[PDB]
Amino acid sequence: NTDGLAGFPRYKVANIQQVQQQIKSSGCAVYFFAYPLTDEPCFLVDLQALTGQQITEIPNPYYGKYAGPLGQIQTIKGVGPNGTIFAFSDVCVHLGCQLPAQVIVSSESDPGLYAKGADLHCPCHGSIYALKDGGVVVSGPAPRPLPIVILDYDSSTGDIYAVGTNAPYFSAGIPRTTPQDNLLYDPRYSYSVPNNPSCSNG
Ligand code: FES
Ligand SMILES: [Mg+2]
Repeated sequence: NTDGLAGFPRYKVANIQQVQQQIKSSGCAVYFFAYPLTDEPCFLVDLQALTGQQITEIPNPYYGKYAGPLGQIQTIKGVGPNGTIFAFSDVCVHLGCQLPAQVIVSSESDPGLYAKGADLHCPCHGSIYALKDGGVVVSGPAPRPLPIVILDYDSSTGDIYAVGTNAPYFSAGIPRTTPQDNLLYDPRYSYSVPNNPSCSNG
């Protein structure tokens, strides 16, 4: 379908109660999915469950870098009844390693997701993405922010939908130069999607 934003599909990720039940039962604030294509891993994250902070809006660092309307988004609002659910690509934009967002860590210098800071550290070359600052790079070699998956919460049903991205994912074999290039099939994208709940302490 093209019922998402600017030519993207509208894809149901999960119901809010699936996310909340997982957080209550396991403590795991990360929820993996694939979008817009089956081989493109992403994750939802409840930034308040993760950090203890009421994070309800983060910047779009790619404003004006791509055509509108996706390029015209200034900020990304958190979704659901608490306003705190966001989503990102799970593919590092340095060299395409899959990011271990499920490995919850207590130091900034450990690969994984540093919960207190909402910082996602790639094991391959040490890129660190500041999720609560819109995925911007705060350390390491990644040349641009981690792409955000734009979400829409259906208040009638509780369902959380993925509806676009603010940027192209990592370019592996096929160049991706616009968000909508995420709709291109690249056989080099062979990444799996972790089972939920996936979190571990690392
Ligand atoms: S592939 Fe992630 S830091 Fe290089
Ligand atoms: Mg930090």
